[PDB]
Amino acid sequence: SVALAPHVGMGLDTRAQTWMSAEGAWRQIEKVETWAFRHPGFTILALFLAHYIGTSLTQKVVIFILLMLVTPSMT
Amino acid sequence: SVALAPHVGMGLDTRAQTWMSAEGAWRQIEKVETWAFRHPGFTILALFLAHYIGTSLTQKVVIFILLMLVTPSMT
Amino acid sequence: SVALAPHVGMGLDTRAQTWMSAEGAWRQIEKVETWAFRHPGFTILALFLAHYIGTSLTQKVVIFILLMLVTPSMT
Amino acid sequence: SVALAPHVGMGLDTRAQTWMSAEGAWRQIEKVETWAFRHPGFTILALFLAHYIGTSLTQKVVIFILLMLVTPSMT
Amino acid sequence: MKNKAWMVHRQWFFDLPLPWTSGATTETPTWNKKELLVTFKNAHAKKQEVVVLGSQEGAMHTALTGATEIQTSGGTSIFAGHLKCRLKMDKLELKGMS
Amino acid sequence: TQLATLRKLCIEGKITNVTTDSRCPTQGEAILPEEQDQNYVCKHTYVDRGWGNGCGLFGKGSLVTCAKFQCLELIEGKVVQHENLKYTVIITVHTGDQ
Amino acid sequence: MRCVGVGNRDFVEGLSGATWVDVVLEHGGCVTTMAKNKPTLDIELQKTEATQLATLRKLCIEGKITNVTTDSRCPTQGEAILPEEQDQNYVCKHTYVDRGWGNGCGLFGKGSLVTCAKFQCLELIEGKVVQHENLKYTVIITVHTGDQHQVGNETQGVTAEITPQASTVEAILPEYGTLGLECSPRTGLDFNEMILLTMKNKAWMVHRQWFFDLPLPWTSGATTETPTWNKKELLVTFKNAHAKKQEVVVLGSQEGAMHTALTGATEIQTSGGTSIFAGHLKCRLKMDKLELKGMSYAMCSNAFVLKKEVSETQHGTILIKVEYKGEDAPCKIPFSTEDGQGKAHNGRLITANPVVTKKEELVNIEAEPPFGESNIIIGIGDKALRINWYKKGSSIGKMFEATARGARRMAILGDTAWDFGSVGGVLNSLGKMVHQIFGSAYTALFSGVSWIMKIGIGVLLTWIGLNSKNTSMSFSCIVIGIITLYLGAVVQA
Amino acid sequence: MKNKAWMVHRQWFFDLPLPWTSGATTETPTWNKKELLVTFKNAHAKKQE
Amino acid sequence: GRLITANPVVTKKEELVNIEAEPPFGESNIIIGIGDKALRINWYKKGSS
Ligand SMILES: *[C@@H]1O[C@H](CO)[C@@H](O[C@@H]2O[C@H](CO)[C@@H](O)[C@H](O)[C@H]2NC(C)=O)[C@H](O)[C@H]1NC(C)=O
Ligand SMILES: *[C@@H]1O[C@H](CO)[C@@H](O[C@@H]2O[C@H](CO)[C@@H](O)[C@H](O)[C@H]2NC(C)=O)[C@H](O)[C@H]1NC(C)=O
Ligand SMILES: *[C@@H]1O[C@H](CO)[C@@H](O[C@@H]2O[C@H](CO)[C@@H](O)[C@H](O)[C@H]2NC(C)=O)[C@H](O)[C@H]1NC(C)=O
Repeated sequence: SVALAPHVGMGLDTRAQTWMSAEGAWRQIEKVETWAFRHPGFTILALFLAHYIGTSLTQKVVIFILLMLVTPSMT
Repeated sequence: SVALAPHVGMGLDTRAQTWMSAEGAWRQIEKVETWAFRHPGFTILALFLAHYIGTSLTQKVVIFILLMLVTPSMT
Repeated sequence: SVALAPHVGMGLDTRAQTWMSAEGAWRQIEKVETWAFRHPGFTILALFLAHYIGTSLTQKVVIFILLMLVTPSMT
Repeated sequence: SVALAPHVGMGLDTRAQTWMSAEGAWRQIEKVETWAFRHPGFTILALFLAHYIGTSLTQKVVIFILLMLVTPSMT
Repeated sequence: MKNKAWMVHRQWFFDLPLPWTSGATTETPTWNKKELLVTFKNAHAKKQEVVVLGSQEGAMHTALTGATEIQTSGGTSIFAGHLKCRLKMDKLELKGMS
Repeated sequence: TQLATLRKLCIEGKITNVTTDSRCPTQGEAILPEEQDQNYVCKHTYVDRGWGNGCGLFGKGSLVTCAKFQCLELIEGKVVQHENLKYTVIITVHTGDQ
Repeated sequence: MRCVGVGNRDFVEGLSGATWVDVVLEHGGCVTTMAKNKPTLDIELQKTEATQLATLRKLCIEGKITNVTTDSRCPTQGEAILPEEQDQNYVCKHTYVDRGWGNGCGLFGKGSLVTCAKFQCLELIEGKVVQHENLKYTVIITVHTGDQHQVGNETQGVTAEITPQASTVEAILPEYGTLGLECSPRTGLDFNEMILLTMKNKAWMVHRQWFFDLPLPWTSGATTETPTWNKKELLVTFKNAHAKKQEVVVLGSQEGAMHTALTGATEIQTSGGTSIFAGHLKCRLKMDKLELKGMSYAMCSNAFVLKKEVSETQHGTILIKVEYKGEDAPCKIPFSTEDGQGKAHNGRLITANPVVTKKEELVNIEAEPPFGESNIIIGIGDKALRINWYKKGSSIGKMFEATARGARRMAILGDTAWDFGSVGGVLNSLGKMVHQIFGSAYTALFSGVSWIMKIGIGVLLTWIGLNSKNTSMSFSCIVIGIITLYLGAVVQA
Repeated sequence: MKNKAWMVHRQWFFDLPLPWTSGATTETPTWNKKELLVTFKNAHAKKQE
Repeated sequence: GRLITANPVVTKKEELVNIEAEPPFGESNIIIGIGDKALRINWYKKGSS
């Protein structure tokens, strides 16, 4: 839909506050947190996938974080 | 917003077509493709990040795909 | 009496709701948090004191947390 | 309440004696002593915790003092 | 919605960033979390102006994707359901056996 | 047969009665008497004040602007009591009619 | 418009040569130019308005649907056709449904079905690009004369119109000479790659390529009586139900979803003729012809009296309100800043020539005091009024504050910020060039990255740098990660 | 308080939890954060006081 | 900045004359007069060499 492609990250940055800067700064984080806390089961699956693909701890953490962020956002 | 949390992946699945099944099945993929083709520069950055974190090719591909999916969707 | 010694530690307890349980549960932690926010330099001082006395991370962490809990409360 | 956050330590010292200096100088110490006297067993518990967390004698005594100070004031 | 109902899982309708009410059929409602609609723009940090964000009808319609629709004409009639009737055919005779 | 309304979100919103109170930078948070009114929705912001704004002390001062809120349209979620359902099974006879 | 206490006033001092200073004017905040033996000026870009707008494309947000039709075919007979598919007014999709002797078909199976319905948009959004040479930059230039009423007064100043047709404008200041503005209206915000849509009485400034990528049905925007909507399938939704019949309904008003999708896009005024706020201009100030008012007056021989308590601006600058009780009305205000325990003249005026114009009139004197306790004398003789003040903070504090302010200025402005207050300079130009190259390279990489995703990538880059054995690569990754964290923490102003 | 006055640090004064209003000499004002001087207790789970 | 139209001569002084010029890739101010009455056109040519 239209809301799925916000006008963020574009090259037009000025002094004045953008439209819904304060509200739109944390909406993605809030929705990710709500989905994660409403589907706690997927946390262990993400941990499992990260652990059997990340050879080092840094790779494990990167893959786990990316899986945690992508799945609610693809919802 | 409201549209950022679609009613998908829930446990209520029946025979009848859901509301906007055909339209809503591919909206995320379409928006990811549009963002990727409108910001081709980020592709090489994602490749760079995947290559300096993925020891094996499978880890490289997983990290690259996850970075490609997450960044437009967090937009 | 003075609020410094509330009747929270006595062994007597029951099924019924205690007087001002909802507030008194988190009153002390709220005071500690607001004191910490008001005076952030003592965080640095406690970090230094814990780092120069705690050989192990357990020792340093316990000293830091105890020292950050005493000063707002012993004031 | 408001009595738990006294106006102590704020940089407004003057030559004139402050309000309730004599009492408020020692109210905290009196509270700690009366709690440590009405609940002797916590002295044993704090000695155990300090012994099993304090490698050196100075660390042991610091942990023991901090434990016997935080708990009366966290009541 | 408005003349278009849907069947939604319970815990999602409790997680919609829209201001709710008790639903007590009260004359004057008390909207909770009203900050979701109204947006407060501080402009150039010299004055604050408040405006409504607009009709959430399209965004809600989008957010309802994957949710089975339902008839609401007259009394509600839930289609898209399943039942587990067990058929006991003890007493079924045939017409023309004679 | 019968539906019990459990919670009613709203989708559109109209805003009226915009108010605003300001304080000088050091004087602290600004308060409108209408914050305690559940009808109004509002947020505190910090703006710059000075001799051009009527304040005697330069700096950033607090500011809160409270405005009325009512929802023109609403969405009306209404749970179904699990024992007021009516499953209508239609059973043909497969008689070989024309 | 003589802003003091705006908190973004951005003092600019000095002149390269031939008496001109290059400055960049932004909507939020002023610039304060105080050269030697020139009147000080508090200049800013007041508003930019587009005189005439050309509508380029008009999406629609609501939609009404009428004249629903439907044609069906038996399973093997192929695709169904309505005569109205070729009509651009109607929107429709083919679906497969089951047919049989109960549906009138003689052959069982799944048959094609198409249902075409009329479409018209009740409300529309009306994106309308701005011609880059019909702009009008209105720079308001105060004189900072020390009047009684202008301390933060936003209605007093001199107005100069800056357009690409006539960029260089000499704004005649009253009794202070003619300031020379050599401006550059063509390099501000790149309005060519912006579309400035209007919604309904609420316009916004949007980057060009995003308004072309909105999943809403558009039009040509030709002000035609009957429009031809393209990609109408985005609004209307076709539900095949239980694969036995197809029903079409409108998806509803996209106003809230579009309002959400406009987050991060700077708003804009649309009352009357459009007036673009939130812009920046690069006017270069040529102060050849700026004279002072009272250079020919004498010195005041009588005392002064404070009429309002002195206060400190967010930038450490004090303001003084004195009234001169003396008979020689045209005069000069003696002003010496005596330091603490020493008579060192360490504090300097920000009002070029503090002048009393009338006996009754009050005068506002602006002066930057030293970072320590410092008395200030406003009069002559032993009966001179002496203002005592204690400005708090240290010179290291001002250095850190200025560094952070410049970093922010470079964040919003980019390469153009190198030209702010840039009196000529040859090393400065080289820094601007290298920053241009690196900024283009960075903007190519990090375009379209979010508030949090920028911080995440910055943290990842920093971690990669810390664990990179290659010293050059490690240093590069750490340096780029730190600035990426900064940009992520400052983005979306 | 009544006939007694004190010098208190302004930040501490703003921090101390008590219901407060604009102080605009208006009879019957509205007290922000007035929940600090009321406590609601459940008689087990039957009722509210 | 080069000048494509080789010699911009005004033939009649009543018929308006048009000139084609090639500006530099940076911002450039074009002057079509002798004194301070000179018409000054500034153009910003976006691009790179
Ligand atoms: C909120 O605003 C409305 C209108 O904007 C105010 O209505 C006024 O009501 C009084 C009598 O109740 C009339 O005499 C005025 O003419 C109305 N104002 C108009 C029509 O502009 C209302 O008083 C405001 N305040 C509240 C609390 O509702
Ligand atoms: C589309 O539908 C409208 C109404 O739904 C049709 O309008 C009819 O128009 C004729 C004359 O033009 C009237 O005699 C009818 O009474 C109208 N129908 C009504 C009012 O229901 C229209 O003909 C349909 N087709 C087109 C191509 O517009
Ligand atoms: C800003 O400047 C204007 C004009 O200099 C001031 O308007 C003057 O106000 C005084 C008294 O307040 C009057 O005696 C003058 O006649 C006014 N001049 C006008 C209206 O042209 C104004 O007061 C200043 N301050 C503010 C806050 O606007």
